[PDB]
Amino acid sequence: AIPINFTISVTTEILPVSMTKTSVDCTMYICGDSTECSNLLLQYGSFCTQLNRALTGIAVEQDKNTQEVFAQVKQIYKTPPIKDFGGFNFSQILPDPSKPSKRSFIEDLLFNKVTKFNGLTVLPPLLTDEMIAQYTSALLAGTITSGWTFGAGAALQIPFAMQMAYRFNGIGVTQNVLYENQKLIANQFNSAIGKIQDSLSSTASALGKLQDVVNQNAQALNTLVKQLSSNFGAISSVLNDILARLDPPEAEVQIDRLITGRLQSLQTYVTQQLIRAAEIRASANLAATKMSECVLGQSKRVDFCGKGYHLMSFPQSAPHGVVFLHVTYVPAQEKNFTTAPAICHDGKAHFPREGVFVSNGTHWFVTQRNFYEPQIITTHNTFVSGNCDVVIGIVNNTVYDPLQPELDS
Amino acid sequence: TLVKQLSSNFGAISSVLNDILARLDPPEAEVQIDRLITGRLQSLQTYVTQQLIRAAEIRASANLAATKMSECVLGQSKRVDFCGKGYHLMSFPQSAPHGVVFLHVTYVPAQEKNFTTAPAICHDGKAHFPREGVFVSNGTHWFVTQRNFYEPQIITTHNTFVSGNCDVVIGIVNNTVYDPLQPELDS
Amino acid sequence: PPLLTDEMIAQYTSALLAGTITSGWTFGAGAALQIPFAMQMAYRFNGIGV
Amino acid sequence: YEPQIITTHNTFVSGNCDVVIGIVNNTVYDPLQPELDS
Amino acid sequence: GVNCTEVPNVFQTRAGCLIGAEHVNNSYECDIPIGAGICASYQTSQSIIAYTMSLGAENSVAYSNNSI
Ligand SMILES: *[C@@H]1O[C@H](CO)[C@@H](O[C@@H]2O[C@H](CO)[C@@H](O)[C@H](O)[C@H]2NC(C)=O)[C@H](O)[C@H]1NC(C)=O
Ligand SMILES: *[C@@H]1O[C@H](CO)[C@@H](O[C@@H]2O[C@H](CO)[C@@H](O)[C@H](O)[C@H]2NC(C)=O)[C@H](O)[C@H]1NC(C)=O
Ligand SMILES: *[C@@H]1O[C@H](CO)[C@@H](O[C@@H]2O[C@H](CO)[C@@H](O)[C@H](O)[C@H]2NC(C)=O)[C@H](O)[C@H]1NC(C)=O
Ligand SMILES: *[C@@H]1O[C@H](CO)[C@@H](O[C@@H]2O[C@H](CO)[C@@H](O)[C@H](O)[C@H]2NC(C)=O)[C@H](O)[C@H]1NC(C)=O
Ligand SMILES: *[C@@H]1O[C@H](CO)[C@@H](O[C@@H]2O[C@H](CO)[C@@H](O)[C@H](O)[C@H]2NC(C)=O)[C@H](O)[C@H]1NC(C)=O
Ligand SMILES: *[C@@H]1O[C@H](CO)[C@@H](O[C@@H]2O[C@H](CO)[C@@H](O)[C@H](O)[C@H]2NC(C)=O)[C@H](O)[C@H]1NC(C)=O
Ligand SMILES: *[C@@H]1O[C@H](CO)[C@@H](O[C@@H]2O[C@H](CO)[C@@H](O)[C@H](O)[C@H]2NC(C)=O)[C@H](O)[C@H]1NC(C)=O
Ligand SMILES: *[C@@H]1O[C@H](CO)[C@@H](O[C@@H]2O[C@H](CO)[C@@H](O)[C@H](O)[C@H]2NC(C)=O)[C@H](O)[C@H]1NC(C)=O
Ligand SMILES: *[C@@H]1O[C@H](CO)[C@@H](O[C@@H]2O[C@H](CO)[C@@H](O)[C@H](O)[C@H]2NC(C)=O)[C@H](O)[C@H]1NC(C)=O
Ligand SMILES: *[C@@H]1O[C@H](CO)[C@@H](O)[C@H](O)[C@H]1NC(C)=O
Ligand SMILES: *[C@@H]1O[C@H](CO)[C@@H](O)[C@H](O)[C@H]1NC(C)=O
Ligand SMILES: *[C@@H]1O[C@H](CO)[C@@H](O)[C@H](O)[C@H]1NC(C)=O
Ligand SMILES: *[C@@H]1O[C@H](CO)[C@@H](O)[C@H](O)[C@H]1NC(C)=O
Repeated sequence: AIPINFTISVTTEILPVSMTKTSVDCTMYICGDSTECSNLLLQYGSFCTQLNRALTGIAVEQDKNTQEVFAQVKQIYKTPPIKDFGGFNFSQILPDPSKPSKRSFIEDLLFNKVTKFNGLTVLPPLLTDEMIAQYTSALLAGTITSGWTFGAGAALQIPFAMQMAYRFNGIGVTQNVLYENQKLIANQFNSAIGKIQDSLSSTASALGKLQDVVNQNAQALNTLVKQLSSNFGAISSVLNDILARLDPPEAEVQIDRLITGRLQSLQTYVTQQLIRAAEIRASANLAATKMSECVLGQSKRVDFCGKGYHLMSFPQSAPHGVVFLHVTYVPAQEKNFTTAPAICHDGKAHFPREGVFVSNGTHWFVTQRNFYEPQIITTHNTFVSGNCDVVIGIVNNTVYDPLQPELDS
Repeated sequence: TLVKQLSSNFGAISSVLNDILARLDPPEAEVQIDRLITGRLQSLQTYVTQQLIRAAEIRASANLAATKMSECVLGQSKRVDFCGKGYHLMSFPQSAPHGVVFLHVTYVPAQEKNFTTAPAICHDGKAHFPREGVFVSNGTHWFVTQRNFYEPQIITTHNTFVSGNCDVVIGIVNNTVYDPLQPELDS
Repeated sequence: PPLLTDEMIAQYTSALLAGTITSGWTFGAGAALQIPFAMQMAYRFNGIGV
Repeated sequence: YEPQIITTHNTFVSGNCDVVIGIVNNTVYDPLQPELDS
Repeated sequence: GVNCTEVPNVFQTRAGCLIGAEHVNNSYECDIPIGAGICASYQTSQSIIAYTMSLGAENSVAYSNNSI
């Protein structure tokens, strides 16, 4: 079986890359400006100092993640202002200046789809999502203009049609197929990108994978805050009343269980919050690998990078995450043929060198693998070894010589 | 930090167990040493858990190191930007205390001169394509070269193939293609 | 109890095996496109330099 | 292991002989020439 | 995002107000992470200057349907 006809296909892909960098403090959470409590805690061990340690560790880890995944470029390339990319039309994913910040249409959709008293603050990230967008625009202009050469170093421009010819050549579909079908492939590309647009705008919230990081973290914070309302066995929950009601020599007692309960709650919180990030950065490392292998090059590794055979990938940002577009080659309309391993001619077998030997019923032909393109059998594309007896299973045919009739001139 | 935790009372009378032994042996010794034990037990447990997480981290890095060894060393990879930066030639390992140190030997092209390209060279109505590499021009003499290092050669049937029409394809140029069999057939 | 049931998992392993016996790798990219086993093994050998 | 004769259909030509290290002579075969009998 | 007029040179950031840096109007491939784009350095008479970061050099490549 072999395919007559094929479709370019465009798939989306989502990934978490980081999460909001909270930071909740010791003395405020536990008791918050009640120096009686402070004097009671100072002689507990060095617990909460090193809690603060761990948590700020998570916080710096987040921006380490974002810089490993996005700063995989070294400069800022930008696209030339004459959009003559040979039929292919990326105008939906490149920037548009009159959008307020330098987002892009699909970026802006992704942004519009997804949506204090207790010492617990939220630091701001170290890259501004504007800068993130500027990186991704740089990556787009890079992998578009310069081919994929800039994987190595100084970018080396090369026209887009040539580049996609090389992309095809990297999955065993000889160059010509592109040039002969350029217009068709271009229209396919365009309608696919447009379908992505209209899907995402009218999709369900199927950016859900980024939703889960934020929902989990925020519900954990709700539990931590709410925990402050439990008596924990003391006279009353509110510390400003326990202090202001009982005598000191009595106070120490009722404050004791309150301190131990709130500490144990804080430790449970930080213990879970460590594992949150310890898996987020696994995802982040996966995103860095996908970015470099897919965007700055081509991946011969079947189904690492969106399915079908692989051609090109484009990145886009998202709030605390990244979103790839994968552009792949897939065969759709197949058809029957009957084959055999080798062609015995004049007492010597022949095997083909790249493509399969294929028949339409009467004659025989040589074709490449993944897109039907019949040809005659000539000494050029085949090669010989030995008789035609050992090779199990065989069918007879005539091998034409591209030299004899020209020689017979 | 763990050891320092032994110098703290956790809300008892002292930071040593022997003194509480000396002062008060009957039940109040229980209602005090209770706190020493509880606190010290936490400190140990909360050492163990974060040590366990750090262990997860080091195992992740160890498995990355294993894959990197058995791809960069024992073979030649084509995952791009895995073994270093640039096209990958080779690697050698070295061993540092508690870790490993890879020397990646990579091949990177630096000087760049530009030319003019073209998809195909129609002739007699048929269109040649290169077997590998692009066509290229210094202005007059079209040469065909591999994509990654400038060394030109003369265009030939033997390093091209055919598609017998030059109209559907967009952006062709015209030029003679050389043929080695004709001059050797002149004899 | 688990969601997929070990009988169902056996059906997936049977299918994912039948595919690779009959049609080579192709059924990971689209629809299966048949080649006879011997030829498929020949093309694997070609894929590793022999 | 699979010995073959050395001809134009399995070797290409790059440049001069006297710059590569440790080259040797041997007679390249040109299977056009036996057919170059006319 | 709160006001440092409430503090008991001077600047303002999306993360707070840092006290001491001369705020400048050129951007460098910058060292120290402060916040939300602001990032400091010791340079030149000499002091600490806190300033907007810049993601890198700009090299807009020339491109043309028949170059290489
Ligand atoms: C590339 O695709 C975009 C996608 O819309 C095309 O944009 C339209 O361009 C026309 C100009 O002829 C405008 O009047 C429309 O408002 C644009 N949008 C739509 C939805 O039609 C664009 O024409 C295509 N080609 C180029 C060269 O940009
Ligand atoms: C191969 O497939 C492509 C699309 O999958 C076909 O393109 C369209 O085919 C229909 C059917 O005749 C035409 O009406 C359309 O005009 C074609 N599209 C364009 C943009 O022209 C293509 O015809 C198929 N070719 C073969 C030989 O099957
Ligand atoms: C199978 O392929 C052969 C090869 O092209 C086709 O045979 C051609 O048939 C037409 C008339 O039907 C002749 O004018 C051509 O000269 C034939 N070609 C050759 C090379 O002899 C054949 O039609 C195809 N289909 C079938 C069912 O056999
Ligand atoms: C596939 O197996 C069939 C078996 O039916 C082979 O058919 C040949 O012809 C008849 C079938 O009635 C048998 O007596 C022969 O022994 C079969 N030959 C062989 C080699 O099996 C068919 O040839 C086989 N396919 C290939 C490619 O060998
Ligand atoms: C390679 O790219 C450079 C950069 O655009 C081109 O440089 C200019 O080319 C024009 C036309 O010959 C000259 O008049 C200028 O003096 C060049 N600029 C410099 C700084 O030297 C160059 O032309 C391109 N190569 C070709 C063959 O066109
Ligand atoms: C590549 O881009 C250039 C840039 O405009 C195109 O140049 C035009 O080419 C046509 C036909 O070759 C001429 O009639 C025009 O006069 C050219 N433009 C100018 C300003 O002189 C060129 O056509 C493009 N290549 C292709 C294949 O379309
Ligand atoms: C390239 O060289 C060929 C070789 O003569 C010529 O092709 C002519 O192209 C024009 C363009 O329509 C045709 O009208 C002629 O019939 C073609 N043949 C001849 C003999 O003139 C022409 O010199 C060049 N072609 C182009 C498109 O530049
Ligand atoms: C391969 O190694 C051998 C062993 O050293 C080299 O043999 C020497 O070759 C030089 C040629 O300039 C002679 O003068 C020496 O006498 C040789 N050594 C001995 C022990 O006789 C050989 O040269 C090397 N290969 C090449 C191409 O130089
Ligand atoms: C390879 O063969 C060539 C020619 O067949 C040898 O070239 C000889 O070079 C010497 C100079 O030292 C001349 O005196 C000879 O006349 C040349 N020809 C022959 C046939 O000897 C060359 O020496 C050979 N290389 C080796 C390593 O033997
Ligand atoms: C295949 O062709 C050879 C060439 O003469 C012939 O001897 C042999 O009988 C043919 N095979 C069959 C099955 O007829
Ligand atoms: C192109 O290169 C050839 C060398 O084969 C040379 O002789 C010719 O003058 C060159 N043309 C230009 C315009 O540099
Ligand atoms: C706080 O700073 C913002 C930003 O400069 C400003 O708009 C606002 O007026 C300030 N608030 C006060 C009370 O000065
Ligand atoms: C701010 O930028 C303007 C731009 O002209 C410059 O004149 C001014 O000196 C800059 N401010 C400082 C403190 O350098």
